[PDB]
Amino acid sequence: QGIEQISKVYMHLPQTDNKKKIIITEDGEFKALQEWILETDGVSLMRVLSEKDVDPVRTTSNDIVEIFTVLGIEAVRKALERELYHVISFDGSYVN
Amino acid sequence: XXXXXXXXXXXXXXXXXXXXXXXXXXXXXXXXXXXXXXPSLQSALPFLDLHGTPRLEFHQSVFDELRDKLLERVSAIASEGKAEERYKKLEDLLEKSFSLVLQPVVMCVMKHLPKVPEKKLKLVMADKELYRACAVEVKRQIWQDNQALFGDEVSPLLKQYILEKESALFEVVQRLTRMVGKNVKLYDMVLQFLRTLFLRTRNVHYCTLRAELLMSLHDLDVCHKFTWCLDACIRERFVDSKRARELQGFLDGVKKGQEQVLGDLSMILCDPFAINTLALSTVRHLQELVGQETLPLLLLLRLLALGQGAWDMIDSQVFKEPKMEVELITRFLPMLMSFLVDDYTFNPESFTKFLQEQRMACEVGLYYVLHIKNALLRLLPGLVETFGDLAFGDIFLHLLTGNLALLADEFALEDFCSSLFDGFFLTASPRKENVHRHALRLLIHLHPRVAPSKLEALQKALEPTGQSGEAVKELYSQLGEKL
Amino acid sequence: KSMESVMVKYDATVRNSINQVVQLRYGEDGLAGESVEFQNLATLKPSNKAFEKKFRFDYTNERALRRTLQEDLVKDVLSNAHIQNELEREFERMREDREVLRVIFPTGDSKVVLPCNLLRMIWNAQKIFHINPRLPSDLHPIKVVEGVKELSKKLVIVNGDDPLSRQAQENATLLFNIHLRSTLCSRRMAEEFRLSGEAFDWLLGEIESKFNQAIAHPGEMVGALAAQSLGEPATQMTLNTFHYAGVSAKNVTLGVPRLKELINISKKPKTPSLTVFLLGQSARDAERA
Amino acid sequence: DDEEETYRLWKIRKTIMQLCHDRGYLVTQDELDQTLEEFKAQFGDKPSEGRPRRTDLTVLVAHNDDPTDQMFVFFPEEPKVGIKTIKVYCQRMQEENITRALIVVQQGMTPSAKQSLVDMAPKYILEQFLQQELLINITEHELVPEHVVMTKEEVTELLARYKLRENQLPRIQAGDPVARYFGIKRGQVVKIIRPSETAGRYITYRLVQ
Amino acid sequence: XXXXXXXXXXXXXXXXXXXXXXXXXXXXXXXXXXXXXXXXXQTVNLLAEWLIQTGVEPVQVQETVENHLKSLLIKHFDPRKADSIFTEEGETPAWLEQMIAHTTWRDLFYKLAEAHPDCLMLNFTVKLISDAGYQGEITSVSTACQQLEVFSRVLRTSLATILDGGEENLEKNLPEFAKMVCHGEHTYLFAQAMMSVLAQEEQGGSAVRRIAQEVQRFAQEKGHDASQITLALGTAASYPRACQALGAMLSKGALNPADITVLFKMFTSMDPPPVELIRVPAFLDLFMQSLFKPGARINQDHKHKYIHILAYAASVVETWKKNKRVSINKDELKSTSKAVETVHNLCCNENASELVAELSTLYQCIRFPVVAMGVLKWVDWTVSEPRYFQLQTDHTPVHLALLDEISTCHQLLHPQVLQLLVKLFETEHSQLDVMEQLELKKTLLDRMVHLLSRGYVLPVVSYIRKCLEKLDTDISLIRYFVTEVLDVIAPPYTSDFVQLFLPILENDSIAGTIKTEGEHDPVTEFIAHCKSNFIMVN
Amino acid sequence: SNRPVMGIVQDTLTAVRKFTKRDVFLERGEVMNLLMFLSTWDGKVPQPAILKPRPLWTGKQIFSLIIPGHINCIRTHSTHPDDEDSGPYKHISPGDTKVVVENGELIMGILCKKSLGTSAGSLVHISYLEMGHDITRLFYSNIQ
Repeated sequence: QGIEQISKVYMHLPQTDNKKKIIITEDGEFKALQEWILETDGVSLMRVLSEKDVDPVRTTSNDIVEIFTVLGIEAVRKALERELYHVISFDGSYVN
Repeated sequence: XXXXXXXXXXXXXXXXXXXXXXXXXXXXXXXXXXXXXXPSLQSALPFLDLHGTPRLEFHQSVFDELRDKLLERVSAIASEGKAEERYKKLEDLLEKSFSLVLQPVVMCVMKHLPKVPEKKLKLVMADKELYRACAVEVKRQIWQDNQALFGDEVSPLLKQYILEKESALFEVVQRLTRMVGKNVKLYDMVLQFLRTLFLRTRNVHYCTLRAELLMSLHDLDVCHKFTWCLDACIRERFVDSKRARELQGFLDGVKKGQEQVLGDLSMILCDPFAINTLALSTVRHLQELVGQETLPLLLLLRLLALGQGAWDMIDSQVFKEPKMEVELITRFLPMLMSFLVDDYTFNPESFTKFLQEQRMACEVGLYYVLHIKNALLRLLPGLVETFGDLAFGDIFLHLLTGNLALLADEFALEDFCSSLFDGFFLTASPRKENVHRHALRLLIHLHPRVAPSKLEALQKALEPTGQSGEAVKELYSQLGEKL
Repeated sequence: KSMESVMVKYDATVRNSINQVVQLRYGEDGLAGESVEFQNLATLKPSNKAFEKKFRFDYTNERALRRTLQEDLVKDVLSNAHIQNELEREFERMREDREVLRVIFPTGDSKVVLPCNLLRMIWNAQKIFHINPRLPSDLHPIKVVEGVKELSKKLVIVNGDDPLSRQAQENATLLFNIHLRSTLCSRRMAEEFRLSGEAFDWLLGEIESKFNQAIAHPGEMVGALAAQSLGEPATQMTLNTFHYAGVSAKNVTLGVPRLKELINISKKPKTPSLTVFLLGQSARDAERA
Repeated sequence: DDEEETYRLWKIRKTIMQLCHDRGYLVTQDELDQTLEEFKAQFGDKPSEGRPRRTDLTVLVAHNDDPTDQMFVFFPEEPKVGIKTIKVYCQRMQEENITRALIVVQQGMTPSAKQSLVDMAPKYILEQFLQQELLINITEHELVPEHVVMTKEEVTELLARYKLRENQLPRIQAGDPVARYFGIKRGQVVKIIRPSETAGRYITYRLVQ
Repeated sequence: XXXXXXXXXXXXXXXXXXXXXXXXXXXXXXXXXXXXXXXXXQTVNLLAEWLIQTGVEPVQVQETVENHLKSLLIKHFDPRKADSIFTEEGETPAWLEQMIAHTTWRDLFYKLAEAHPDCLMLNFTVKLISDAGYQGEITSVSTACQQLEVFSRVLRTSLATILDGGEENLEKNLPEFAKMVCHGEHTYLFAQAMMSVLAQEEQGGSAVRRIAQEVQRFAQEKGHDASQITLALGTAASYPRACQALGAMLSKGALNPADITVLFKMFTSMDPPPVELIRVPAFLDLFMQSLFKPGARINQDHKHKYIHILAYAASVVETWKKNKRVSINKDELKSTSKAVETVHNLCCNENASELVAELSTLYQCIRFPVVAMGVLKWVDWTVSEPRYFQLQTDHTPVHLALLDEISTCHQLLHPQVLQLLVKLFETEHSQLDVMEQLELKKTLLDRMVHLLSRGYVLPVVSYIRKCLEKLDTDISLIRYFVTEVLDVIAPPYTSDFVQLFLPILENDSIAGTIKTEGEHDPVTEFIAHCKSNFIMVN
Repeated sequence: SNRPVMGIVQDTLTAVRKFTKRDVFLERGEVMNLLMFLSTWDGKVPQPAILKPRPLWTGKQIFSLIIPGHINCIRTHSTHPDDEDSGPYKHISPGDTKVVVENGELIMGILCKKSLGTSAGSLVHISYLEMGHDITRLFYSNIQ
């Protein structure tokens, strides 16, 4: 079963709204739907993205070179931005 | 005003309520009634409104003039043009044209009104239609102005052509507004009448805007489609050669065309965009064949197609122009002489003089090779002999193209020779040619040893230039020069 | 040492030592990082009906106009319908800005850094000009609309008139003009702020001044500034300060080594991972998950 | 499996339709997003030696203007494509007058055929794509912003407004998967619209190197 | 002699009086004589229905939209400056005809708008709604109930609605009933007096007493000090000082030990008060608060007095033979006292291995209803502490096994039991593992299945449908609920259970119910029985 | 991080938190001792918050003499109850835990590190932006 280059995958419901699916209701008010997300321990995009019942849009990654093979250079600029803001603002600090 | 069924009764009541007593209760009872609304609200309107206006209910009818009109779209989009709903819409439109002197009937005709047997007759009975002619343009405006209204609207094409002439000396949405109500038969009749009238009167500028209007048929509006599929490569690529070679092969194997090949050659023929495109493609192909060193064969067929294009409008029921396979080498020998002078000067004037005095497509080709210093300075006496040889109209546009190429070059002696060529031919020049000369002289005066003499020559071309536009542009150039 | 030469040139662009453009305007807006504050976009995150209740400036009500405006301005608004058309057009622009913000910010938060603190400037104008907001105000809302439009013309990141420069000026002050429409609209100035005419002229002058002070200075050594701005929190961060999770915890190793793995592009990271979002019903079912 | 194969062929068909539409071609609207069941009806629900086999669904599309050029898309039967397989496609192309084409390889190309694809690049252009590249339209991903190819006139306008050269723009690889998606060649500036949390919108530019 | 009319003939009344006696300068008269500058649009608006006959909808919605626009105009151009004047002037043919025909929402919104003026119009429309057969049904307004003839009849029809409703309608109608009768406290006095006179009868007055108790509970929620009204209605005021003590204590909302010694000196004598003074449920709720909170220690000396007061409240019987008692008994309140004492000791000792140890004695205790209600409140106040679920035995089902015991041995506590379970099920438990949260939800659904087994089924399945449809929980939890319910039930099937259990099963996860059952067939049997019951499924 | 870096260090910060409490009152001599150290004082002793029985100044008045220009900020003290702004007393704080500086004068509230520290939007950051930068140098020196 599954793909290669991957160890045990952990699934969970998120708490912070960065991973919670933020939808816009018909009266225009935002809403945080708490839906199941997976989180692997290896890396292989363009093969997990190919799987059925997987959101091919919001499925990000942790490794940058693998995104640069898959999603290009400007998606790597966005991913490096998000990962760098993550490692900076984990301990509550702020950098502009 | 207008008198409907209830309106005639209203007029009769206004006549019979003018005298004879008839107290207000009986008069108001015999006058009219509102069968929809309740009597309770009509009696509470004095208790609540203090004699208000009920026109907000008519405002709701104006909402019905959209809303049931959308229901008319709900009649139109569900059953795919329902005939019974269309007949009900026609009966309501007849009642609204009889009752209203006609915005709800205007929207009910603009929704969908094809196949109305007394529709065009009912519109011609209300044949003033000044503002209605722009609002009834969904279906009713088609085929009613084909007699004289299309001829009245034709003049704005010439107005936009004059606007483009004045803008080049320094539309898209309107043709779409014409093509909003536009079918195959009306478009064919307008195209045929405008092509006959233009090829009789001028055959100069109307072909370019006709090709631009045919290029504005991209929104799936349905020979002519093959003409659009041909002119897509003319519009898209500016220096298209291999696609142009495929188009020349496609238009060379034509059948016995009953004016369709002549119409295609008319549409290809007179467009400054398309003429410049064909000239640049032919000159790029000539330069590629000079790089191959294999002069005659694909540039010859392109030049022959361009010459057949340029000679279309002189007569009707014609095929093309001759090739002159011996004359082509004599026409392109000065290209080889210019290449030999460039090869000598990067490491003959008499041949170009004799080849420039014996003279259509090859003339414009040699004028479009003028963009690409000893070789040009030697061929320039051949250019003086050419400008003394033919002296045509559009040669000043070729001089403007050479001036754009020289402004890309940035050279002093070439600019002085170009100013000498622009100065020595003020005898039979138009207002546009002198205006372009003054606009190029506004870019003149890089050197201060001849610029005061040209500042005096601006006044020396004011009195001899009896056209007020040329002297007004010279005064404006002097005003812009002092800033 | 990777970025000791990345600076702001005199066309306000960000070029390295060899004149290669890194950014066309500094920080994608042209604003230096000192003169900006955390502000709240009021257009983002109400409902539709709360948005229409709070921003539309309903003109048909008599008594609300009587309470908020002076009677000459009330009959000026109620008489003319051109002014009513312009107020409806600015509410059209605020619905357009709401849709633009909801595309920009899919997460429902609005704490965004922007140069001029507009709510504090409105409150400074109130305290300088001695408003007494119980009384009906005396600024015409068409003066509010036209002053905001002239002000959005005056705030220039990108010079020029050709439409590439027009689009660059539009994009550089997109978010700030959205916030400037949202804070300085007709309804909030009539109802919850109540500035006067001279207070509003002072306000527009102050917004224009404090925006022109926040432009990134040509010559600023942006590269060394950003490298120090990232490396100075590097010493305060710690891999071992965070407690940890006894349950699976996915070895996230945030801190100095993750910053290292981002800084030198490591093809062998210590912990690669994914975040596999499930598509449909499988996102709301533990069994399909 | 056979249902998995018709799902995979339908997703490759969908992604090629979106690729042709984003590249600027004539893609019919129902073809641009058809249902899997519509694909199974039109082609036959058995890729395992049956009716929706390869070479049946070679998609020919023309351009939205200048309708001469076409890139009629190829689907080889074999997993590992080679030169003696692509010369049949070269024969089908030289039978025509059109120079662009896309092949959708299943496994990797033999590298001699990779060199062979470059060995006719001025004559007629061939791009190749693996199956895993075309099971996801990567332009729909949220990390991928809006890439738009710019015309040469807009490039001249860009360089003349900012007074900079093509050497000075920030650049992009030619083997970039979004660049491979749009099929851009070397020296062809790509404007990129992305939302910024500090200005709203930011348009950057990537010349291709 | 004007002859200047387009469609002003409909305004032929006030024109005519301005026509014969015009005089002076009749410029305005002539201008208003031709101020109807449009055509015959009062008839062409009737022709809009004829155009709608060609439209999509030739129905009664067009006249409804016209009447709605007329109502919006009459509310927009409402004559609020001369509202009471126009009310008090004519009122005879206009309001009577309007309340005859268009009494749907017009005068109701008019009395919702201002309601201080137009007393002639308010009185005429109120009397016409009194002339309406079913009631008071138009005047459904929390501030238009300030007229006595209106409010009495509205109270009557709402009581008829609730008393024909039942226990299911007890949750739905009671705020819509209680927002009226707690709006004014004088209306509360009127309503509670009617509750008293109706609950004088033992032939169905218990539901009236129940509705009175929920209205009193809503009055305590919203902010009344309504216990003094409650004691003033009661017979308890016939014995003054006990009722005065209850008045001060229920005005403080807390237990004073000295106050219960004052009560206890009056009880357990040879002259007890009539037992309906102590049966008031807010008083027993304050007993549960002061006695069975996990904190809130009681100082060991008047403790037995507390337990004896609760035992006398929930124990003794009487025989009111013409407003006198002749045979009461006290022979089970010693067992009740022993049970509540053992339970308060088990809630005082706060030692959880001991809670597991004496669980057989605690199962002996919850045979009693007051014990079970008290343990239910204690487990509510224990389990709903945040960060409780950190002792984990089988994801801590011990207190939930006490929920199963309370649900087993009684039936009236089942709404409170379900309320506790759906309060815990909606509560997101932070700092737990997500699988651990999911198994906690599985345990709560096991408890809901146990409530479903003991008869109380329809609110449980109604909540499961409510949380599948509205504001959805995890689908796997509903699948587990369906799996555990269908592993225990068997035909015959009552039609309400089929009607309520069908859409959760057939819509939204058919497939997950059957994986490996085999020996007893899955949902297929319920589908077959559902086809065999109904009339096809419909 | 578009915030100040200076802030108010430890002993000045505890002494200014104890200073700006509600129950701090100052005798006339102690006021005249404190106002001797303001560099930016225009020589006008303010009107006392308590005139009778004894002329008795509140520490927030001296702190309003510190706060320069006319700056306006609303901050929350570190022990502000989160359920205070829900119910009543959201403008009359019973714990004095809602900092309002208004028209350059400290209306109310106790100044913890969330008011004077290096957090963004603090009193010193707004004193930097609204007033000058020499004025903030004076503000730091006067506080210390």
